[PDB]
Amino acid sequence: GLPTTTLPGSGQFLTTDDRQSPSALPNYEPTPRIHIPGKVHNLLEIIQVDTLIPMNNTH
Amino acid sequence: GLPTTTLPGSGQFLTTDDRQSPSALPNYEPTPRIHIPGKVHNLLEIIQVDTLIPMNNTHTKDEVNSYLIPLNANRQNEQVFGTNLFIGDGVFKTTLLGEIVQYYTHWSGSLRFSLMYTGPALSSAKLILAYTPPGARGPQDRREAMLGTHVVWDIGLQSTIVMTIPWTSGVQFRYTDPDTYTSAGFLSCWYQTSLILPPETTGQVYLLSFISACPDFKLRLMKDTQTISQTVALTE
Amino acid sequence: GLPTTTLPGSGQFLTTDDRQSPSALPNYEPTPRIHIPGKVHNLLEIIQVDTLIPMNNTH
Amino acid sequence: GYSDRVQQITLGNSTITTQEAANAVVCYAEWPEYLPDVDASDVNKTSKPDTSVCRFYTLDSKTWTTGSKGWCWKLPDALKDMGVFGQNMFFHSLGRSGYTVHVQCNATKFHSGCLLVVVIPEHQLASHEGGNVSVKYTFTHPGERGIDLSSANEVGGPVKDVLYNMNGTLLGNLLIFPHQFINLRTNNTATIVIPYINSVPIDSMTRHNNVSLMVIPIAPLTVPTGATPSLPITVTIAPMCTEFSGIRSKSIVPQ
Amino acid sequence: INYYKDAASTSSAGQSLSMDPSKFTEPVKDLMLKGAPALN
Amino acid sequence: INYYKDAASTSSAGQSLSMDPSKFTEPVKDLMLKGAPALN
Amino acid sequence: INYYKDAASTSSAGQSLSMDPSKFTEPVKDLMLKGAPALN
Amino acid sequence: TVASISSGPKHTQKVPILTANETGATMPVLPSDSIETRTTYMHFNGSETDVECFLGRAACVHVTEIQNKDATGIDNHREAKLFNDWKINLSSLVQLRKKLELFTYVRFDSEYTILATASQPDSANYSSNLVVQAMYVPPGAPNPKEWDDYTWQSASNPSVFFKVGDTSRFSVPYVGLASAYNCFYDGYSHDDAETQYGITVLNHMGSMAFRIVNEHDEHKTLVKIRVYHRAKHVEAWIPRAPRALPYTSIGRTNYPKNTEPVIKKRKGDIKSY
Amino acid sequence: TVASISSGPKHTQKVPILTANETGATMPVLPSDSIETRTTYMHFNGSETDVECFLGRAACVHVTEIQNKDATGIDNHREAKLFNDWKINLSSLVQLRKKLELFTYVRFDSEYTILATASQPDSANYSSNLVVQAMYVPPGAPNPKEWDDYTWQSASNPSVFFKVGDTSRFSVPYVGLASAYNCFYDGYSHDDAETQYGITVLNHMGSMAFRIVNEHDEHKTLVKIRVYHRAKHVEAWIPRAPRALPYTSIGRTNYPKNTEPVIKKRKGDIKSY
Amino acid sequence: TVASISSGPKHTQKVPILTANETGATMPVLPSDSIETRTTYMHFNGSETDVECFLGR
Ligand SMILES: Cc1cc(CCCCCOc2ccc(C3=NCCO3)cc2)on1
Ligand SMILES: Cc1cc(CCCCCOc2ccc(C3=NCCO3)cc2)on1
Repeated sequence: GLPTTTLPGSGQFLTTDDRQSPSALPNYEPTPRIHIPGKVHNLLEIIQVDTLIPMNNTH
Repeated sequence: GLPTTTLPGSGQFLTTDDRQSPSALPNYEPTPRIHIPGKVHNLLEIIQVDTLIPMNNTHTKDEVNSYLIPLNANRQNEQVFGTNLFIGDGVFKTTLLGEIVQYYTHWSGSLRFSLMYTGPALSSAKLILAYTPPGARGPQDRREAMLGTHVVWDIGLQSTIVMTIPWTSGVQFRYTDPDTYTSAGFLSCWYQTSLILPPETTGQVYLLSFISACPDFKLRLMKDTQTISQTVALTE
Repeated sequence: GLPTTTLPGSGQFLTTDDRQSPSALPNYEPTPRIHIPGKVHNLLEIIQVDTLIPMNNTH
Repeated sequence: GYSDRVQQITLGNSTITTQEAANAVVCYAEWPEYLPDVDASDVNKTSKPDTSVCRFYTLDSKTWTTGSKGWCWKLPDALKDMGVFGQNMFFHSLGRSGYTVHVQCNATKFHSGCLLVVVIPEHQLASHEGGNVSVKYTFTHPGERGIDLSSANEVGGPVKDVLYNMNGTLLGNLLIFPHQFINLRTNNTATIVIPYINSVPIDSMTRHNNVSLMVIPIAPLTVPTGATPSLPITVTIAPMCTEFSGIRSKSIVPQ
Repeated sequence: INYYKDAASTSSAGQSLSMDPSKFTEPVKDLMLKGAPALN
Repeated sequence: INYYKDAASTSSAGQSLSMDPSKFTEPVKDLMLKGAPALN
Repeated sequence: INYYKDAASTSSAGQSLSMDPSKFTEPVKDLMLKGAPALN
Repeated sequence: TVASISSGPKHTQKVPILTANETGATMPVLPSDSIETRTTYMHFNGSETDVECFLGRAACVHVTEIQNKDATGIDNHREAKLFNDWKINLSSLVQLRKKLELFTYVRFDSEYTILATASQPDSANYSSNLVVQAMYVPPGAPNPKEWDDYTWQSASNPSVFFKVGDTSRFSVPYVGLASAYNCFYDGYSHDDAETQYGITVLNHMGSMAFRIVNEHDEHKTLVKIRVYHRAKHVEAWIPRAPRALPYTSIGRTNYPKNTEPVIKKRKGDIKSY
Repeated sequence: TVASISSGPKHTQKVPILTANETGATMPVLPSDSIETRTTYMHFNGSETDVECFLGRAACVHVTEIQNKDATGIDNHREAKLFNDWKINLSSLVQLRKKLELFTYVRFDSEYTILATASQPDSANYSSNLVVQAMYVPPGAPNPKEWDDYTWQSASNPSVFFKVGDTSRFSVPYVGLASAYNCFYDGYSHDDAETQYGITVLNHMGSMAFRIVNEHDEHKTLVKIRVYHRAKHVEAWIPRAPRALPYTSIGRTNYPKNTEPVIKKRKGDIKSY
Repeated sequence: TVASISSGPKHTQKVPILTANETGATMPVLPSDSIETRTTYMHFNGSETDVECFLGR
């Protein structure tokens, strides 16, 4: 038995933390990926495509 | 004392997790293993053995007779049997294949459907078996049936014919519990010419039919079977 | 602070488990061992010595 | 000119010839062999009567008729009275054996009918009473007579319902067990070689049967017109690699 | 890392990755080749 | 250190650091050079 | 790994794997050979 | 990395700012093509706009509720919330939904966190300590009928037991049947004349079922379950226009009638600032 | 790995699709023996169908119950559920049972999880905190008679103490007397004319006994014990036909009389789709 | 480790089964001194009978 101390924050759930978890479906094999045109990696990729501005807002 | 933090999920019991535990019987020595023929390693090993399909489901109480598909002498053009291919339900459901498929949520792969003929040796017959891939209705006459996957079977010395339902699918997995989007087709069988009995012989002859999975087959995402339930715990 | 998760069984006391514990008497020095004839290591050593059977149980 | 079709099995002082076989099955792809030391527990040297016990015993014949439901024999029970095999059986504390089973049924090219011949390791039967009624000893030790699945329920006996294999499983799935069909149109015999299958290296031959052989008509017998409506079925079985151990006084068993 | 001394206390075993259906699908004494006649 | 056997159980992935807007911003068949006339 | 300083605090000991019944089963002064007569 | 290079006066025949938008391209014009700039560096990587980051935080996807009470004489446990279920889906709560539907196909593993808290709205001597048993019931599995059916044995179906007030957490691999989940599907399950249209046909992933393991105490206890979902290992294809109108249904694109103008009207002219 | 190879038209004397099923073999026929195929790969290993995986998740194997109450004047603790036991066995609850009986002999280590929750069905000021002490009582050990006997000293018998609401977990090596556990046994314990038939004779593994360590408070507290069992290090021999009819007893194969047809009757002809 | 060695018929002047218990010894006689045995291995170490194990729970 190794001695430990727990710190403030133990047991909290922070929606933004990133840790490991047990898989509920041990050993399951996902469907293979096939190729699909159009993959997005960054939202910065798409905000460089121009779109129309409803400038004439007066309606 | 090393500082720690516990995460969400601490103390939970997940029936599917796999960790170490203390042994209650420290130092105990199990009985030696001896050799026993028959070891199974994968359920995929056993679903390749074929078993009989109660195709003739039309009875009213379970009987040996629902395994027998009858054949009539001298009929021409007509249809011997029909079934959809929901392997998790209907005729398939009690077969070993059907029975295992039901422990999993998704299946993919080819099926092997064979028919063994049992009529007198001096008789003869030519049958057509047809697989209709998803998208069309169960065929209504041989003309319709013969335009899809089919095998003309010539009854001979070689007693069985093995038809394969090759995996025809957009989506790479189907549901074992019957689902539309995911549906697999129909299987029908018709006289190609007709059964002919020798003299001094009479009546119906029967075909036995089996189902097993090709080596192609995949099953995934285990779950509980609708095939067994209970209302109170059993006792001795 | 290192992230941990506790499993089912935490806090249980199993009379058969074998782990480390803090010594209540830090630094104490036990009496030296001297030699004593007769040490037993296995119960298998002693069940090979024969003893009498009350076979005539009829009293 | 060898065919899968003709075969000869010579075992001891007895030989079988079939001119219309359909290959032969060897359970789980293993052939009977003696008990290796590495697997041994009892310290006794065993007795291997060899050719006096490893020969072919032909049990009494059955009659397949249009109403037959199927028959069931248990091993080593069925042989409990055959020659020196049987004596050895009652006289040693433990014994072990594999078998060659040869089921015979010939007809003509006008008959139809198809039997399933299957070997089930550890076939624990069910009581027809339900609940937790047991199946008495005598009932599961029919001897050479075997059990006739078309006989009536008896008290303390097993259930004899064929669509359920005498245990709550469906006839259709018996095909997962080593088996072979006899289809009058193809076949006239079935042969299965059974290796010794148990969770212990050697066991008692009287309190535990380790396989049931089952012959079940599946496509009903259909004879040519004005033929006699029945065929006999004969079962011949030969112990192979038999070993007996722990000799003594000679067991006395119920009934 | 096993934290415990006994083998029973270790986690689940790891995939056989054995797989050989022939003891169940082809227990015939004389070998059958696909394509050759079943009964000669 | 992964403590678990399955890949789904690992933490979040790490930045694509891929980034190539041209499939979205310039899907034209004949290449356009900035500075050269749009329509020739 | 011992986490503690004192020896008493370590876990159970490990199997003697010593085993010698002769101090108990054959404490005779003149050695007896099995097969030779007990009393000469 | 430079964010802007240094550039000076220009008097050319080479005009990068005149283009033809009819072509469908967005020409990569920069400040330095039309004013004189000075060098500046980016100092930034675009880390927090990665799709893994964008879809990778836990979002509340479902709130349900079950109660612990005497089931004696209840003819319909499901109906008494003696246990309840949830027809798994990720489109019911609409904050996370707008984020996912920025893409057409999406592929990811899920990490679920389940928080359970108890309420005792009417007179109790105390707060009891209940254990919840949420279990996954996939399509074609014996749906449970009472709060203590054989179903709950869950011998082949993953189930987690945790305490009310605590949280349970586990992660499920990408269970889609295809290569990606369809965020949209302009199809049917077959060519019938009246079959539903959308994804609901596609994305039918079975349901999740919760219950309290405890028998009943003298008072009644309300337990409210909140399921959170975090995408990990994200892959997204084909960006689409963001959702403008409100949502009405799980799985259809339908918007409400007599909705309100979504573009803010100017208070003034086109010319107004 | 290829799932299908490419294969084209055939006009041969070599027919792989004609066989003789009477032989007992299932000939390994493939799609490419009878249609023209294209290459495709498996992309799959068959991981989740390994028997270790199939039998390796926890299943509920037993639910019992004990209560904490004043034993004053109780003539039969066992009978008041002052403590209770369990005649260990794995065949009492039938979800896990059908799974195991797909095999004839099975060998594995067991991992037990025991969840205990408390109920206070009638008026209590509070919820007390009870410690359970489940202890293993093997065959030929002083069975306990009162809830506080010398037996509970358990000086040589493994016992675990945990709190109600919590879970206890430990793992026991394969304790079978033979090389495997018999899932079936067509024998008797000896050749008597009336001795029981089955496995119950074979699989008699002694019982497990639970009690609360706490003395009594003023109210009564019901504690319900659920035992979960997970097989680890699995080895299975000789596959058998799956169970079709319902079960009636621990350890016998017996099915109920006037049971219902287990094969679904067609709504239509043999010819129906 | 062998639990029993193989041993066959004996007709000797060397009798390991006759002893004098008055001496206080327990002579180490085995099955193979008086019946015909076959080889078998122990498959066991005597781990759980160690005194550390016996007094260690
Ligand atoms: C699009 C889209 C994506 C998703 C999410 C799919 C998640 C797969 C199935 O989800 C679960 C949920 C819960 C459990 C569970 N097992 C034990 C307890 O909860 C398992 C899988 O839903 N729609
Ligand atoms: C077939 C078959 C297989 C099994 C399971 C056998 C398990 C061995 C004995 O089980 C236990 C159970 C509990 C404990 C225990 N020790 C301290 C607390 O619980 C020890 C062994 O039962 N039938």
